[PDB]
Amino acid sequence: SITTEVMPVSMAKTSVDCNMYICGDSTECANLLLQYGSFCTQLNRALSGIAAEQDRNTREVFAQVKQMYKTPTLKYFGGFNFSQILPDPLKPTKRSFIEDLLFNKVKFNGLTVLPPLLTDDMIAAYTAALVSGTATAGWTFGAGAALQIPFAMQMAYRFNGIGVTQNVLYENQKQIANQFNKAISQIQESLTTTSTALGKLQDVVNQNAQALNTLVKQLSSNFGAISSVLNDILSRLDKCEAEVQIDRLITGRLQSLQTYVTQQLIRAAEIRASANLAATKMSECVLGQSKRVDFCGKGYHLMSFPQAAPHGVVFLH
Amino acid sequence: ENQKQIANQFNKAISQIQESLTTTSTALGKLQDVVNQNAQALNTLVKQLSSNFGAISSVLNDILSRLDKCEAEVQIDRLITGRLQSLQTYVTQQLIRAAEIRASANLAATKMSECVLGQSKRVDFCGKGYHLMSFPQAAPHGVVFLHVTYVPSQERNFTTAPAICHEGKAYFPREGVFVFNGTSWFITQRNFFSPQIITTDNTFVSGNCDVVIGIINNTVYDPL
Amino acid sequence: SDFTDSVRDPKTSEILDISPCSFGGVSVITPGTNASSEVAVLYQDVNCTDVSTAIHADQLTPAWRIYSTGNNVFQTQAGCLIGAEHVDTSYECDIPIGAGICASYHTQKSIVAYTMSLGADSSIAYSNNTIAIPTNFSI
Amino acid sequence: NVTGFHKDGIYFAATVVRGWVFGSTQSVIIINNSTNVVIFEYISDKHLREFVFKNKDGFLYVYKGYQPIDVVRDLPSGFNTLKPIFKLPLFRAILTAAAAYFVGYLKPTTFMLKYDENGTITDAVDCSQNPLAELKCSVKSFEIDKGIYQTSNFRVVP
Ligand SMILES: *[C@@H]1O[C@H](CO)[C@@H](O)[C@H](O)[C@H]1NC(C)=O
Ligand SMILES: *[C@@H]1O[C@H](CO)[C@@H](O)[C@H](O)[C@H]1NC(C)=O
Ligand SMILES: *[C@@H]1O[C@H](CO)[C@@H](O)[C@H](O)[C@H]1NC(C)=O
Ligand SMILES: *[C@@H]1O[C@H](CO)[C@@H](O)[C@H](O)[C@H]1NC(C)=O
Ligand SMILES: *[C@@H]1O[C@H](CO)[C@@H](O)[C@H](O)[C@H]1NC(C)=O
Ligand SMILES: *[C@@H]1O[C@H](CO)[C@@H](O)[C@H](O)[C@H]1NC(C)=O
Ligand SMILES: *[C@@H]1O[C@H](CO)[C@@H](O)[C@H](O)[C@H]1NC(C)=O
Repeated sequence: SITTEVMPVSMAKTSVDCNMYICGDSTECANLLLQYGSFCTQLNRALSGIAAEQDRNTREVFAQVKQMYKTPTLKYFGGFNFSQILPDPLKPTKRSFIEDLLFNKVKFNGLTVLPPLLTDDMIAAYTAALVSGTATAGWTFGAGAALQIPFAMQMAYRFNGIGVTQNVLYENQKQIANQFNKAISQIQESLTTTSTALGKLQDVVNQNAQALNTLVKQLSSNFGAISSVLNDILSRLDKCEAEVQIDRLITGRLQSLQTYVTQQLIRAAEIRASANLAATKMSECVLGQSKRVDFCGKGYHLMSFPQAAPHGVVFLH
Repeated sequence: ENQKQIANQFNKAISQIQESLTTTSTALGKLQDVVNQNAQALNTLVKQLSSNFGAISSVLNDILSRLDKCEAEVQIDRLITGRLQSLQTYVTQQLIRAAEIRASANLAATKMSECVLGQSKRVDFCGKGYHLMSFPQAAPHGVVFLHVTYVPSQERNFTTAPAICHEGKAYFPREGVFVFNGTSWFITQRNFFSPQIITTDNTFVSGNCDVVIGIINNTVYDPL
Repeated sequence: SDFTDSVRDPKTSEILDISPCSFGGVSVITPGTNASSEVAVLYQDVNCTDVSTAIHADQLTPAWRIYSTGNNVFQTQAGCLIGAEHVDTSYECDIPIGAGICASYHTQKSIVAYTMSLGADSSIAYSNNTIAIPTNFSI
Repeated sequence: NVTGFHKDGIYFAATVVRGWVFGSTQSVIIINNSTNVVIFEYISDKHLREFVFKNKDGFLYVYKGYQPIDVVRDLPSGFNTLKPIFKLPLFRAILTAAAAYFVGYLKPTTFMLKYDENGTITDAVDCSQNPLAELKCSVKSFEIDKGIYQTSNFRVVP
């Protein structure tokens, strides 16, 4: 029986211009913000470091093979049907069936969202090569050079690693193949019917969206000034009565931006911890067989196949 | 059988890693990054001390030497507020960075506890490939590991088979696989080619050769 | 967010939508000031036909006095680059840019941009009655 | 760009009796003799000499400099700085006596100056000349290793 296990890897990269968010196009507001000396370059440096950390997380998780392997022309390895895991050449997009059914399941403020270093096809190529290497080269292609093994003998070795002798596998291969195919069909149905199975990635996206939304909404408050729009202040007062109102806007918006930066730093730390856990899980569970109980799947562990996900990785142990 | 070759490989590996450590300048990235981050935080705090925060001057002694005790109070208040904000920001950044370093320290501690004092069967936790042992070394604000690994090379094609049967009884290998070689069959281990004659000592019997796919007809040597 | 977006015209009574015209972060990519002094400029998330027209009309507030190049313009999904030449050949990534593009400093030398390289490509042949056994090793 | 003769403050350099006038044309006169200086009748007591004039807050700053140069028709490229000489509380200039003077304009721009130990101004690179110059001005160092860096934001002026 196969089971799923979803983990986040990276969150949405973002950046905020300090001069555009706090002040408008008034150069005197730039002067008043330059009174609060050397403050808003720190925030931009922190968010640049966050974006670099997201790219590092994705690269450290997925790219763990020094060579890649062509997808085999046949998808039938001794009764084990692998058509639902490896990509098929018929579709113009080079993504598998599981990945295609799983991707579909989940300005005035200077806000920008930088694109990731690796696109979706990038990660899909990594995942397809990794799965094909698992299916063909066995458990020795990340621990040294690739050594081609037939699938039945690799299954016999993995059973021997569990504690069951090889004759048990070789006497009833067809029953095990039927159980494998039924398990894949069952997990496909369970993934395609329900709407709440990818909770964590949706939670990450919703948390980031809520943070951005509450920052943009908090921009619309007056902070005790006579009006909440800077251009209305500069079109109704001279250069000694508007200074105090400008100061109040600077202080309030500085507090809001600093709060958002701190929350982003803590959330990025949590995502980094999850990414390191997922990286060591795939390094000790796909490329090899783990004798640690209950680290990969419920019960004894044979192998595992990774799949891509929107800002994440989905395991099939 | 080949201790001297392994000793020569060990000595060449140590000399190679010594040369690679002494030639280049960018191999200890992380410790330099930690030192540079701390230096940047201290430098930007000291530089942020030099701003006036909207007061008439940025030096407190110049404020107290040019105003009385009711017009200097508001300027002193503005300096207090600004410097309080700067110090609180520095403390928060320091707390988060210390959390990251604590996570790295716990990971390094369990790595040395499960990799130097013992041999780890977790794949790709210590070094690339299989793991033999590891030697730690000190470093400025850090630890540097030297994992020694055993990796195979010079692969060779062979013809294999699941099992053989001699008189209606299937024979399965104990620890290893069957290799054809182009001659009579042999049994071997999965990481180093060292063939042996098929014998009832390293082979066990189960069932008949009628249900397992791909049985080969071959002889099994019994040691009499 | 209490932002003036649409305005009815006070005279002819028509409909005007208000947008903020193009702005964003700018970045510079360099091979380090030990090999050369030529850099390249990345403008983020702009369809930079607008940027080219506005810089030939001299209306950008980053005032590059002597810098004016329009012979090497390349378009990415992260923005567009001025100062790099597009090369179809794939290489291992030297400095990241975004959306699978990485700049480098290989060939006379200049800044070139290309598509991300997956790594060493290979293909291992499958047969269902063949095995591979190593015969040597290296500590 | 400088005008070879073989707004908000002007720059002066000349490779000889030298006089200045300032006004909107009663008269503001500056006369420099070989030995004596005569200037509100304030009375006081090859090579390239450089006078920098600036005007702000009702005050006018005069800066002077000196450097021995080579006899050549144009001006060689070199590096030197000039110290202030005086300041007063209150554009074309005429000189007479093979001679040349050059005028450049002043703009509000940012610099970044490198001092030294036992140090006058030793080297300086502009902050609004090249993108590499802006990068040097932002990282606040003379040596930048290979990488990508963010400097500022771009915007189109309406
Ligand atoms: C594997 O499953 C797919 C699911 O549609 C099916 O089309 C294909 O024929 C199967 N392969 C076999 C039965 O060899
Ligand atoms: C094994 O044989 C196949 C085809 O017979 C060949 O393509 C492959 O290169 C061989 N492997 C080695 C290591 O020579
Ligand atoms: C393996 O086959 C070779 C011929 O290629 C033969 O010389 C050798 O003796 C065989 N191995 C053993 C252990 O007999
Ligand atoms: C290997 O695959 C071929 C292709 O169908 C098949 O005919 C052969 O029986 C397989 N080998 C064994 C030992 O079953
Ligand atoms: C306002 O002035 C314009 C321009 O002359 C004219 O066309 C229009 O009829 C006037 N009245 C209104 C109600 O717009
Ligand atoms: C940029 O605008 C031009 C004209 O509007 C258009 O032809 C071009 O496709 C646009 N670029 C992109 C990337 O959409
Ligand atoms: C492994 O390779 C080395 C170098 O080619 C060689 O000297 C050594 O004999 C080889 N090992 C064996 C067991 O032949």
